[PDB]
Amino acid sequence: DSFKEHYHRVHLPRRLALQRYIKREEARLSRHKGKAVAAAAAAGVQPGEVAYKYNRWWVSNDHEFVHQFAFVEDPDVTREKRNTLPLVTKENIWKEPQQTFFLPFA
Amino acid sequence: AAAAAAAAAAAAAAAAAAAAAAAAAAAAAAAAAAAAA
Amino acid sequence: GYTRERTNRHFFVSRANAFFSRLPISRIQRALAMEAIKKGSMKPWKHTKEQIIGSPITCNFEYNPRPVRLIGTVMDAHTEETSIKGGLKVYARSEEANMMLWIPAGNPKLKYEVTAAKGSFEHYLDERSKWDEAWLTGRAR
Amino acid sequence: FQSEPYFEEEIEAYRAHHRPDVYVYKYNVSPTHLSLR
Amino acid sequence: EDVKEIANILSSLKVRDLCCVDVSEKTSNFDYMMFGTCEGARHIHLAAWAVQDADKVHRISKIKRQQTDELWEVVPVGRIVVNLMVESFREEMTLERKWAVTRSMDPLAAANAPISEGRQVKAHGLWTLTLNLQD
Amino acid sequence: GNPVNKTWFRHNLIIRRKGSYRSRWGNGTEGYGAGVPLSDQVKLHCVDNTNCKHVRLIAKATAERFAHCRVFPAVAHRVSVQRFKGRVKPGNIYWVCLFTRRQTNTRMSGLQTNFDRNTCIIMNDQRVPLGTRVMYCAGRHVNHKYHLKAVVLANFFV
Amino acid sequence: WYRCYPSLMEEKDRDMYHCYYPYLFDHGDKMSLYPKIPDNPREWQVEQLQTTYDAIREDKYDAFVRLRAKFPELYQDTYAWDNPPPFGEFNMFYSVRFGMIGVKAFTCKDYDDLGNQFDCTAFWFPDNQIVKHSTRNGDVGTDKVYVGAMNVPVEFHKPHVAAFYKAAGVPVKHVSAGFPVTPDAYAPVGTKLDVRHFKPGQEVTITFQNTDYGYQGVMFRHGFDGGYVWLGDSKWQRRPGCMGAEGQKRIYPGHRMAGQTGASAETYDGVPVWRIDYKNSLIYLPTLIDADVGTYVKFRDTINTKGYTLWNEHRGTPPFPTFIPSEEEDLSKLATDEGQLTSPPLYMYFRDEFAA
Amino acid sequence: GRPPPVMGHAKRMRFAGVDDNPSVTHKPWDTSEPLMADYGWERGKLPKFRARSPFHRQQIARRMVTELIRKDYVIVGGARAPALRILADHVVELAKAGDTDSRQQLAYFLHDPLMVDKAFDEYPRRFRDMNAKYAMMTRLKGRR
Amino acid sequence: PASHYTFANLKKLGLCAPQVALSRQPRLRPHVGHLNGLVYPLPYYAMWRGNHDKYTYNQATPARWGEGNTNTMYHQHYAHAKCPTDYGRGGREFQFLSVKRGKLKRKPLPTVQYVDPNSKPQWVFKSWHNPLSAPSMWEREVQYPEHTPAHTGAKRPLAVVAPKTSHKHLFLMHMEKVTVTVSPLLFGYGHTLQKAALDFYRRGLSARSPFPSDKMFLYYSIDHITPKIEVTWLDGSVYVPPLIEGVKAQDLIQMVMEQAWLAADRMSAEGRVLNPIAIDDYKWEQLIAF
Amino acid sequence: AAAAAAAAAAAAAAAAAAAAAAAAAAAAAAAAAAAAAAAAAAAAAAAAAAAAAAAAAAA
RNA sequence: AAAUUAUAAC
RNA sequence: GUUGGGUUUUAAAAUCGUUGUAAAGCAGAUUUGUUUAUAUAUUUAAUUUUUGUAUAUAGUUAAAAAUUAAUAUUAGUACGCAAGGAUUCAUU
Repeated sequence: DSFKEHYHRVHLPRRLALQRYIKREEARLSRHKGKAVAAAAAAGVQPGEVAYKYNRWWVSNDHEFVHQFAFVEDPDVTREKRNTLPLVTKENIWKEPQQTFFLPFA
Repeated sequence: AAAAAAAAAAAAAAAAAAAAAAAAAAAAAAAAAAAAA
Repeated sequence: GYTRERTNRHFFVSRANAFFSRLPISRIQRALAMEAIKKGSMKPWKHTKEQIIGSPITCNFEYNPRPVRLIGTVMDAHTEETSIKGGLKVYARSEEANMMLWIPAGNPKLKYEVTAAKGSFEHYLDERSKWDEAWLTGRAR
Repeated sequence: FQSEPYFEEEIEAYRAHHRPDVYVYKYNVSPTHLSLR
Repeated sequence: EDVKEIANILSSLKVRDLCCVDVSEKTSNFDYMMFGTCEGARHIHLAAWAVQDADKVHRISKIKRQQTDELWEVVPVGRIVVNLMVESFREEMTLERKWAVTRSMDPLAAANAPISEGRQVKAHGLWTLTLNLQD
Repeated sequence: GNPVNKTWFRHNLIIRRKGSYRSRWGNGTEGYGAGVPLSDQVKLHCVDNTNCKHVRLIAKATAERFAHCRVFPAVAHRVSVQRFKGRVKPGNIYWVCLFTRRQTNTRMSGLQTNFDRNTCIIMNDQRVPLGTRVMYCAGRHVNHKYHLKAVVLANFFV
Repeated sequence: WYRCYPSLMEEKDRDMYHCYYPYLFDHGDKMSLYPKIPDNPREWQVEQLQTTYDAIREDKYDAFVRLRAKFPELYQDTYAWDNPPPFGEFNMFYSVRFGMIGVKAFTCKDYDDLGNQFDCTAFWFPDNQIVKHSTRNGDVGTDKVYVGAMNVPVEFHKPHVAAFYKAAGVPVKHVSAGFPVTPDAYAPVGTKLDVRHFKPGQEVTITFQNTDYGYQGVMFRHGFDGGYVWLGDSKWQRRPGCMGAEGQKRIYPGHRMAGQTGASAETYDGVPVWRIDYKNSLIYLPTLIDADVGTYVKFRDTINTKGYTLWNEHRGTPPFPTFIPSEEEDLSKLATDEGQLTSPPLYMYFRDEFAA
Repeated sequence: GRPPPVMGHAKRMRFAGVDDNPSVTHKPWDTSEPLMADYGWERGKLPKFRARSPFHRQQIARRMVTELIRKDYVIVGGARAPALRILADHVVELAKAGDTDSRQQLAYFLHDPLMVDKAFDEYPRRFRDMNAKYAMMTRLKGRR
Repeated sequence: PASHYTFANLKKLGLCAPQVALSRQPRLRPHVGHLNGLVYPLPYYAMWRGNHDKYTYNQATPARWGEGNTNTMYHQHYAHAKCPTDYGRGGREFQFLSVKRGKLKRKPLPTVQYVDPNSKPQWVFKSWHNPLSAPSMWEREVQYPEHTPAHTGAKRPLAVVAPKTSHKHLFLMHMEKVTVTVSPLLFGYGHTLQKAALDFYRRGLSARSPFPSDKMFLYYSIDHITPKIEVTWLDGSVYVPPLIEGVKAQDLIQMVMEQAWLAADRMSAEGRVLNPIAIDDYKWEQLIAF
Repeated sequence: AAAAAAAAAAAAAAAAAAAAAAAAAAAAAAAAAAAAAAAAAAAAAAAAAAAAAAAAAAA
């Protein structure tokens, strides 16, 4: 039982019941915000939201562009995905082969 | 041959491996000037 | 051990050889060779081992500097019908150089033609001897 | 750049130099800024 | 048509003894090999570099040129291959009579009367060779 | 201490490929990367008109094939005529522009090929041939700008 | 791996004076350009300008927003700053679709327009279906999608596995493996997957149980001429002098003696698709695999390759969730010689000769 | 790649898969013919029982067959049964042929020129309306 | 280059594209074994952490000034240039890709301050064709009547950005008179205070424009007052530089020449003509000092 | 490998120069050596003081 | 042209 | 001062202790955390801007010279083929 291997046959079940406690400690706080003043600070957007990040286009110390990719997932879309039917594929999307030989910017 | 400069190990990760060979009256009992990882 | 080379997961160790008949394999390779003769790169053939042996070949063979026009005798006919296997193993005796070779018989740029008039089997026997001599007597011995 | 860059804060063209030392109670007030003095 | 344009180019830069041979349909791989007798190594490089440009605007395909080593410099137009040899080095090799003598490379060339005739070969050397058989 | 390696220099000039059921040469006749790049004194035949024996020319380098890229090998070759005329010497080291080989070398179009005898032509330090005329049929792999612009590109290729 | 690093940029250098666009501070109710002014004025530290109104932050920003409302086209590439892309809709840098389970059917040889000769392997994708989705406790990106294959009688599987397919209602499949999808790539359980899911040029990864060889020696497993050092840190003598050195006293882990030789899970991760037969549900790949015929091979996509995403702007973009057919598209109407979708040339030049 | 990931020289396994490929080093005899004589483990072959040599393997197989033509049963052991039920049908695929060569194809195999007649006498009239698998192979609950 | 036709790109121009799929070269593709878990098709989003994705369940990380949990401690720069709710990972775990659950909330963009709506503003089309130092380059890029000081006659809103040029020259870009007052009676008090004023004269007489440099005057006040400088501009306003204890010539020239750029841009806003500085006898005779 | 493990030819920590002779731990596993000042095989590699820099001359 | 090789290849 | 050439370590090993290698025969499902024999980054040829710089000519990038790999939740003492590669091709 390596040290870094006994630290995880112990803490992994704890790290579970920890973060799942925080998520619970959010619904209580978001529901309390719901009964509290609606339009207020209340530590960001209280209703199960992740404040969109505006600052993700940078120009690093070497004077070249650096983008920060950040994606969120609304639990409704990923839940509509898993029960509704996708759309018919456009005849031009499968009849046009994914061309080899990635063209340069020529 | 002539066994010089013994080393008394205390534990590990708390002795720094330069203090093992310390407790010997020498230029040791100082800080290693250029350590290697 | 620390490596576990074999893996016995139900996904891997399974085999789909029981339901293959639900897929018409040989019915496809026809409809896949048929596409090749519908394209330019093949013409239907029904040889019979005795029939092809010794019969002359025209070739052509594209290639960049110029096409290789070479005339030679067929000697194998690996497939005996129009399947994608093809193969000929001609002898082709171009010049002072002898060059036995294989033709996959589906290639666009490796085109040819066989004729069956002088391809009498009793001519194949001689060509077979002509090569052995050129083969055996070129060993730098 | 050359290393970790720290830009000291700046002001408008006109409000930059010789700012008025006009306070409210222990606070430097100005139409643009506020700062405990 | 294109082979004659190369002659209306080289012959301007004072190339001498220029000879074209429609080597097509014969044993070689190119179809029209030409030959030029320029004097200087530089005089071989110009005619090399000069025909390249003509192979840049009309027949735009001018993939490459080489750097140096222009004692006998060769410039192909793909199948109209131009040789540009020094004044010498032609009283050594063909310049003709290997392609002006080579028969029309026809069929039915299956060990004719002993092929050791080589008027293009016996013109330059002897070259013993033994015809074979199943013997 | 730790005799890490002896000769160590064949491994810089040979194409050594382990035999491990995946890395393996094969007889040719399977696909590109045929096999057996002909690595020893192999006594190639000369073909171009000189006093090279045209029947014997002993090999120098430990690699010869196009799936090994004869297109940049600088393959040295020593001349060992059993007789020349009783013009080269029987003791000089010329490069060689390999033409063909009896070993059945499969091409990248399935076109297997093998000739009656493995042959080649002697050439010079500037990659110019030493002969005037060539008496054999060369292989497609002699089309590189490496051995073209001085090679007569003798006659009918394969 | 050199030339595989993205543009380095730390976190201590993503401040106001580096953002490409106006750096936006958060203030609870709404964003703003100025730092939050602490309410308790006793918190305000010395020489800390609680800016109520800065012109430069407000001028440069004012021209910026007006120019985007008035000249959209020129300021197009600055419309993802304030209008972020929605969820789903196949983000190219983020979405990972699922693959499907194929069966090695046979082999053959194909030729492009050029004289090249490929060694094709026909993979049969019989009856794939998304049988269930799963997530590790609803954690992020830990999504999976299991895809069955080859409907089978109930008298085939053991009970404890057939009972699983009798849960999600899907037809009892022969086998089902799982692919880690992004939550935008989901599809309801039971979506009958077509083979056209793949496009005839993409680089597709496969995984299979290669052919069993039994128990082979070293000359066959790792057969070599000589080696076995990895001496590494252990000391040794060069340049004599102060010399006491240590040697091996155990067969260090990872030796190379005899063993099983190949019933493992092989993985080709760059194979480009060649010919999608969407009538017979066949895919041809121009490679020979060292697997027995009849194996199951899980197909994926090479998400990136050589440095460029597979489904990028230039080359095609996939049928993202999956490939859903039409309403009148009855494959049984057309012969197998019509439901074919070949590929572009994989080689730029005839490979018997050299590059022109 | 173009060469198969395994070359010509590699032994697969017993109970392995087919693993089809192009190869040119097979077919020693008139394979698949009523006397193929091939013996191995990969399915297209007969199970090679323990004999002292390939020749001595035939001699076993011959005298195991010409005891199934006198007494139409036999009690064989081990891998002789599968490679006899297979060979028992070959004799009967060879009985219906009846051509002037079959009896000279079967006189070479059996150690007995009498049984060949009994073989060619009964089996046409007896196995006429049976397609294949003419011999039964019952595994006894005993053991030597 | 070309018509983008991938066929007519090779067959015509021979632009050989790098083999993408079937090459024998590396085909740079890390993460094949080192990255366990879902990998997003973003190429190298995990290559600075050591090509792994294992950890990062942890919120805290060793952070230098400005990085992750350094947002509570005070530091002048990042206290005015970083939203505290924005501090991310540490120094090498920089987030090239972050995926979070939960709905997305976009706090609206900040609107503008002290702009009475329904006041159509005129706009300035800035161009690089302009000399980048012309006064039309420092005027606001949107001119609001709410920002035009009318109490003094000004057509456009005053500039808000000033050039960073450390001025070591003087000139009458829009000045009209630069007097100084000193005291010879002053002997001990402010030895350096006088040492600056006189020095600024000797460094003012060497001003930079074709005017006669005798726009500068030097008065001998017997008032025994600390030396004081008075600069008055064309339109008339006077600027009295602050002569504090410990300020030398090189400091004053930066003082006035800054307040002389604002005075110029105030005058250029008041309709006064522009005397544009240009190459005349002083960009020369200072080019020889090279 | 980030965890590291790229140890040198032996030395761990080397102390200050103190003129021509500089110390060094030479941690490896043992020693043997000699010594210009008193030449006796001296197992004690835990500390070897080299001369100007020649690993040939020690303690 | 010979009986040989080595072969640590079916 | 007499004086100096030598430098190196073994010849049938049931492994018989550790070692590592593979393995315990079907798991619907690689991979929250262990552990990395994993191993090269370049000697070449031929191009593309022989143009930059100098009297001769770079420097970058690509094509060509070879095989890719994931551990542990289900009932067991035949052949994992009833074998002659079809999960019974007709019945006996």
